[PDB]
Amino acid sequence: EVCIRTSQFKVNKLLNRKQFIVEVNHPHWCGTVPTQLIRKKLATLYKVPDASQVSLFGFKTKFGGGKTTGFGLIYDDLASLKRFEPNYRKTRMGFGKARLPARKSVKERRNRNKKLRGKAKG
Amino acid sequence: MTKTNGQNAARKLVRLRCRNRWADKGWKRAHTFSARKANPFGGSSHAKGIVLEKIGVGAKQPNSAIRKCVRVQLIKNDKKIIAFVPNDGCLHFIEENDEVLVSGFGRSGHAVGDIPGVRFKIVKVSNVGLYALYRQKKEKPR
Amino acid sequence: GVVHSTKMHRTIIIRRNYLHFIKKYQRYQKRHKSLAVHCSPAFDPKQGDEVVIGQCRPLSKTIRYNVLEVVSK
Amino acid sequence: MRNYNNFNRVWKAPRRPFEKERLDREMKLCGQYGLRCKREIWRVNMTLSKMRRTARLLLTLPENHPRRLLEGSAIMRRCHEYGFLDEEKDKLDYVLSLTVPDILERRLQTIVFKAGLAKSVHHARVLIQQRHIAVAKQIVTIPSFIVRVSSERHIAFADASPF
Amino acid sequence: SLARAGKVKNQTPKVAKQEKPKQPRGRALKRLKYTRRFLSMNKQPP
RNA sequence: AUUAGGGUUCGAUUCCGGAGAGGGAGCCUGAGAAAUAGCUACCACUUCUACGGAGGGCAGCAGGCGCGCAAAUUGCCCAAUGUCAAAACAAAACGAUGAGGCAGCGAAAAGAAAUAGAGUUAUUUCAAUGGGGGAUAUUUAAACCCAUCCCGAGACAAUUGGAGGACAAGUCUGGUGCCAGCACCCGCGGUAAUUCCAGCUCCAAAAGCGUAUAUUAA
Ligand SMILES: [K+]
Ligand SMILES: [Mg+2]
Ligand SMILES: [Mg+2]
Ligand SMILES: [Mg+2]
Ligand SMILES: [Mg+2]
Ligand SMILES: [Mg+2]
Ligand SMILES: [Mg+2]
Ligand SMILES: [Mg+2]
Ligand SMILES: [Mg+2]
Ligand code: NA
Ligand code: NA
Ligand code: NA
Ligand code: NA
Ligand code: NA
Ligand code: NA
Repeated sequence: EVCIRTSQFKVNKLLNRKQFIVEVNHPHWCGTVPTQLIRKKLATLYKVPDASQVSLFGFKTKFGGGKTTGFGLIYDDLASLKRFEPNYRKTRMGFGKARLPARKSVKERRNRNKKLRGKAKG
Repeated sequence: MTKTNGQNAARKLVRLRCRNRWADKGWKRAHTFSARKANPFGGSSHAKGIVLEKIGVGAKQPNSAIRKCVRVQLIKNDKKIIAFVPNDGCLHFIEENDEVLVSGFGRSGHAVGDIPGVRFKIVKVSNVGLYALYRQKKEKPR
Repeated sequence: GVVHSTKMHRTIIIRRNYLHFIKKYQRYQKRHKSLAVHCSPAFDPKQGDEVVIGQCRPLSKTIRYNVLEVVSK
Repeated sequence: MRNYNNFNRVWKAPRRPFEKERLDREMKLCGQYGLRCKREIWRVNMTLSKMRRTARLLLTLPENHPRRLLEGSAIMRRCHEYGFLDEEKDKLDYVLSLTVPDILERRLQTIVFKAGLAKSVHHARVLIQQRHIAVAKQIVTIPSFIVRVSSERHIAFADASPF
Repeated sequence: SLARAGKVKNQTPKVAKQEKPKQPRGRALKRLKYTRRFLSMNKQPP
C-alpha cells in the first residue's frame, strides 16, 4: 500500500538511461521498505520489460517515519546496465565480479619482484 | 603642561611611550629574556622531583604552628626547592626517595599565608593524587 | 626628487622627503629616502635642484633610474 | 585536519555570580516555564542581546540609508513571524523593548501548556520528549522549538501516538 | 615536631552517614526548589 | 581572543609565499633540480660478513626508545575528491596511489538533550515508555553509526565545591585545645571554635566541577 512519487526527471541518451529521485510513502511497516519492493513497483508504474534493469541506491528514512527518499536509474537494455554500472552496485543486484585478493598481498608480491630481472617475475 | 601637542610630533610621542614602558614591573618581566631563568620550573606549570628530606617550618607571627614541608630536587634542571604538604596527616603518604609532582601555590612566585619563603605545593605522590589518598578514594601503589 | 650630491662621474644622489602618518597618535612623521640616478651629459643639475627620473633596467649595483628633466633652482 | 565545518557558542555565563536580586529573578523563570538549568535562560539572554545591538547600530548612526531599509524590514519580518513583536508597532525603536519572558512564551513546551493539551509545563515536557506531539504532521521532540505564528493553528497530537 | 602529624584526624570519633531516600534529578529537582521558596534560608533550632 | 570608542595580545598548525631533508660541499640527466625513497667525497652515528668485502638515512604512514607537566591503530579501501600515463566502461580482460577517504582511541573545544507525569484518602490508582535486547530490513566499497518497527520501571539510585566578610547559604551537634589544621586577602585555633576534624540541614553550578601556570578585561 505504498505510493511512489518521482521528481526531477531527466533523460540521459549519453549513457542510455533515465535518472530521477524516488519518494515512497507508507502508513506503518515492520521496519523499512525493502529496495526490491520499490523496484517491483517502479517497473509496473513505468512499464519496463524487465524489473532487473532499474537500479536504486542511497535511501534515507525521514525522522518520524512514513517516508523514504532515494535515487533511481532505469536502463534501456539489460546490456546497458551490465556495462555502465559500478561493480559494487551490480554486486548488490546479483551479477558482479568476484572480490580481488587483499591489497596487502599484492603490495608485498610486487615489491618482492622489484629486485629480480627477466624470468621468475610477474 | 606635561605633553607635546604638535601635529608633526609623532616621533617624540612614540619614543616617550617606548622608554617609559620599562617602568612597569609586570611588562618588563614579560619582555625580558632573563625571566624564567631564576624560575625553578622553567616557565611550566608543574614539575616532577624526588623527595629527599622532611622539614618543619614555623608559622610567622601572630600565628604559632609547625607547617609540614618537604625538600625536593627537580629532574629537568636539578634544582632544589621547598614544597608544602597541605592536608591533615598527609605526611605519612610521602617517604624519602619518592617521585612527586609539584605545582605552584597560587600567587606566581609570592609566598602564601603565614608560611615564610614557601611557594610550591605537592599535588601527587607515586603517580596517584595526594587528595585521592586523603579521601581514601585510591591506595598507595606498592 | 631633489639633487643631494653630485660628487661622482655621471651619477647623482636624489632625496625624497615625505610625511608618514602614525594611526595611534594621529600625527605625522618626517621621513626620507635616497636613490642613485644616472645623469646624462645633456643635463647639468646643481645641488638643491628638482629633477624628474624614470625607471630603467639595472645599470649598476645601485642604479635603477635615469634623469629625464631638470628644473632650475 | 583539512576539515572546514564550523561551530560557535550560544550562551555566556554572567559576571558577578552571586547577585541576590539576579538569583531569585532567574529562579522564578526557571520554575514558571519548567526549564531544567540556568543555561536555558542564559541562552535567551544571548539572542536577545544580538537583536538589540543590530537595531541600535542601525537606528540613528546611518540615517535614511540603503543599509537601513534593508535588514530593517527583515528583522521586523523575523520578529513578526515568531511573534516577538506587536503587529501595530513597525519602527526599529520598538524592538529595544523586547524582554526575556516574551521570547520564552513562544516555545513549544509553553504553547502546548496554553493550548490545553497539557495540564502543566512539566507534563508538556514529558509529552514532547515522548513523541506524542506533532506539528504539521511532523513529530517534534525538541522542547526549545520556537513555534512560528503561521504554524500556531497547525499544532495537534501525533497520528502515530496512542493519544 | 614531626611526631604530631594528624593528631586530630586520627582521634575524632567515628560516625556513619545515615541512609536517606533519593532526591529527584534534573528538572524534577528545580520544581522541588521552586515549590518551597515560592508558592509557600537555613534556620537552626535554639 | 578581548574590547563603548581609542587599543592590548596571539599566529609551529588546514589556504598563499619562503626554507630544509643527520652536518658541509660538488655534480649528472633533464624543458625544469645544485634533487636527496639520484650520484660523489669528508665528519658524526650505525648494520651484515666466511674478514676478502658490502650497506643506512621516518622533520612520508603506522609503530618503538629516550625527553619531558604534556599528545592515538605496526587497522580497512581506492566507493567519492584528485595526480600520473601508452589509458573511457564492458568483453579470457578489475592500472598505481599510507595523497585522500573511514573506522578505532580520544569530558581539547562546540550543539541537543534522560534521571519522569496526572490524580486518590498521608498512601495507593492510572497511563506513558526511553536507555537496553531484537528485525523482512535500511546505511556502507564491506562495515559502522544514524533513522524506521517491535520484550521491557516507578534501583537504570549525580557529582563537584562551599555555609564569619568580599560572596549565595547554620547563632545545629560531638571531638581537639595557638596542637592538629584552615586560610587566594582580611583573618580563625591558647577547654563554651559562626572558620579545624565529623553528623544533620542549607547554598551555587550541574554531566560537569575544583587546582596550577601564562594571556585579555577589570
Ligand atoms: K581513486
Ligand atoms: Mg512511536
Ligand atoms: Mg607579530
Ligand atoms: Mg606551506
Ligand atoms: Mg612516523
Ligand atoms: Mg593531552
Ligand atoms: Mg593521512
Ligand atoms: Mg562544617
Ligand atoms: Mg550572605
Ligand atoms: Na605569523
Ligand atoms: Na629542497
Ligand atoms: Na624517507
Ligand atoms: Na578495462
Ligand atoms: Na559515519
Ligand atoms: Na591586561
